[PDB]
Amino acid sequence: TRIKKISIEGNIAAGKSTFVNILKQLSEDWEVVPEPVARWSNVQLTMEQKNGGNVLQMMYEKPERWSFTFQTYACLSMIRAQLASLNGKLKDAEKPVLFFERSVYSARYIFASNLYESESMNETEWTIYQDWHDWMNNQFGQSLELDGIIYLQATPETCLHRIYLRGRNEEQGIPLEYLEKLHYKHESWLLHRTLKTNFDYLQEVPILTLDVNEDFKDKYESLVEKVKEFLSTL
Amino acid sequence: TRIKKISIEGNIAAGKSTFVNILKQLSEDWEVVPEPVARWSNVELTMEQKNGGNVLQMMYEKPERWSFTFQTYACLSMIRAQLASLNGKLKDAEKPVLFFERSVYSARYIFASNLYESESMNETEWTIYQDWHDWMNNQFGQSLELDGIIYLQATPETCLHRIYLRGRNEEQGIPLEYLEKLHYKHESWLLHRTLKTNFDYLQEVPILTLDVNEDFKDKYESLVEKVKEFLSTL
Ligand SMILES: O=c1ccn([C@@H]2O[C@H](COP(=O)(O)OP(=O)(O)O)[C@@H](O)[C@H]2O)c(=O)[nH]1
Ligand SMILES: O=c1ccn([C@@H]2O[C@H](COP(=O)(O)OP(=O)(O)O)[C@@H](O)[C@H]2O)c(=O)[nH]1
Ligand SMILES: Cc1cn([C@@H]2C[C@@H](O)[C@H](CO)O2)c(=O)[nH]c1=O
Ligand SMILES: Cc1cn([C@@H]2C[C@@H](O)[C@H](CO)O2)c(=O)[nH]c1=O
Repeated sequence: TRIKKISIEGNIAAGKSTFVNILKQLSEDWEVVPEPVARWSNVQLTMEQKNGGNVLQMMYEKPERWSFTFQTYACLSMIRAQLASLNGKLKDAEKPVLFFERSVYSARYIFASNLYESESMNETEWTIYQDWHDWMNNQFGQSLELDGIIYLQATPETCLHRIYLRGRNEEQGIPLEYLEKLHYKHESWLLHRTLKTNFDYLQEVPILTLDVNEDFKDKYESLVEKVKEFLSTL
Repeated sequence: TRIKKISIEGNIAAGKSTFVNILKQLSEDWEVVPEPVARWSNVELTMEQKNGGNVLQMMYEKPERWSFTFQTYACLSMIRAQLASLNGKLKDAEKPVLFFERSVYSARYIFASNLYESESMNETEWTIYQDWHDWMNNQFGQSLELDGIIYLQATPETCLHRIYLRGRNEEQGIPLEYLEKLHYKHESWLLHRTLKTNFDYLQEVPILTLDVNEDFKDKYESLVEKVKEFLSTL
């Protein structure tokens, strides 16, 4: 595909959304697909939004009951939104790039996995979920396949302070220990590459790692210089 | 696709499995897609049989916990089996017909809808399922639109007797009233055609209704004859 798909990965509150919104305004050839759940949190009634708010809340409230339904619905929504941009926007750009906020791979290997490990999914649920993921991406994950990943690396402490700054009410109870786990998985996947997945191409996929421990809100030029560099090599 | 697609629909124990297996043998040009969920009940490997067998058994003990999960996997199981058969055979057939045991339509508008109406999925589970169902079918199931439907129509009382004939343990407690609901559901969809769906073409699909109250296992020729005539119109 002429559209380059680039995913932006990283822990809770690392600055993935902040970084994606930065990128979007820098190039007519650059488009972004935000992740689904972020929209689910705010208020100020589309169907995905009603479902999404409700299931978000049930998850927070009773994880061992709703993890499966939540993760399945998050992935559907993400896939449908990624496929929709990939089919709709960017059409007359000469070097078009679609940046995904997270990806189906991180959804399964970071989030869905920690849920199985947390006992929030039972064995049957985990394996139903992986099977669905498998079949459905081996139909669709192909036009979805990534040309590269960008890893936004912040420490848990950094990430915890940023949950605080964001101040989203239901998140203020997430403890350090939880982010240390998600941290470890990201490093396992994107740094040490010791993580094994079904998707064989992912082992060779180019990765750019950006340390984002320092606020980059009004000082992000150097990061972007790094991204443009990375993009010219795929 | 060059292959004609015909669903076999009917209340529980109306005889769909039975007929499908008769139809199988009749022509080299006729192939069948079995409905994933009976193989789940009986007592060797398969990850889907293992998953489905657990999910079905969990369904039986606590439907309000497991209905949404069961229905998702049942429906995934269906699309993949109907897509696999669509791809893998009747390539050398002069007059190819693939018979689907049940359909993604009955699974949703008959059975899932029943689970909701019985309070085994809440509104979000049901709204999520419907969203998921539309998309799983729109994006993946476009080659599975039906050319026809064959309705094996039997009285709630035929099916109760047939459930008693089949002697599946779990199923023996099934009441007539459950069957009547499901029967009226079938009647509205396929006879009256008052059941409105989210699938435009379906309102237009030709429907053959067959009386299967009289045993047909050793005496199926007039039934097959009506099938052969029906098919000729399409
Ligand atoms: O360099 C940064 C990165 C982000 N944030 C803040 O950290 C919070 C969470 O960031 P974001 O929503 O981007 O995190 P994500 O969950 O998308 O990774 C937000 O209030 C940001 O404004 C910040 O102040 N400086
Ligand atoms: O004409 C018939 C149809 C079937 N049955 C029996 O009735 C039960 C219900 O049949 P089937 O499994 O085909 O029903 P379905 O798949 O519709 O639930 C089974 O034990 C069949 O062997 C029968 O004795 N005569
Ligand atoms: C994005 C995502 C988040 N989570 C959890 C649930 C979310 O409330 C929180 C960050 O938004 O992390 C998952 O379990 N799976 C996911 O796919
Ligand atoms: C085939 C099927 C069966 N069922 C239920 C599940 C079982 O409790 C019973 C079969 O004996 O019917 C569904 O809810 N949906 C289905 O699609």
